[PDB]
Amino acid sequence: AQYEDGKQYTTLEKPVAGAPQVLEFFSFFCPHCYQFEEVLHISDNVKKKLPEGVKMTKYHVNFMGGDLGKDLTQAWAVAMALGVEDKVTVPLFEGVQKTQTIRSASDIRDVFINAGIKGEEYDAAWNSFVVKSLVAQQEKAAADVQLRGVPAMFVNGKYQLNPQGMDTSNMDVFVQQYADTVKYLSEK
Repeated sequence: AQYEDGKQYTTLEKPVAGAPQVLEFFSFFCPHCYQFEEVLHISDNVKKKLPEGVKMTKYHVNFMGGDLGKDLTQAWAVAMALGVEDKVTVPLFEGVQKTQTIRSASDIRDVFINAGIKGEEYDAAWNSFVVKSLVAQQEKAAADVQLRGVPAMFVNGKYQLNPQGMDTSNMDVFVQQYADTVKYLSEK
């Protein structure tokens, strides 16, 4: 068959009830995540082929970069609470992986200041209980699927994308197959 369990996707033996419909995990320390977002633009091309009625969720993970890793997961919660994901994602990736100017929670904050978010607003978000629960959501979701690596994408708590089983000669063609797989899986 064209789409096969064990080749373009794997089925979770231990399904997760009530999961987001499309769920993406990444880390700003994650080199392949840097590719997915900055070069391949995976999240975007997936969104563009998702049907009627399907929202996309993206969460940060703790298990890379130690202390900064956790800080970055709290910062991503802030980004989610303020709705500024599209404004900080690129400078956060580049500050961590390209220029290496992000070395502390303070440097993370700087990226949000430069992106135009008020410090007063960032600090209140950072310290608020709504962010803490948003931090907890991110962790619970990663835990539910026993997540040990990123990037990763899950569809309806059922299926995990398996990009290893896709041609990578042309980037554009990998991206669309990936996107097409997500759409297929979604219509399942």
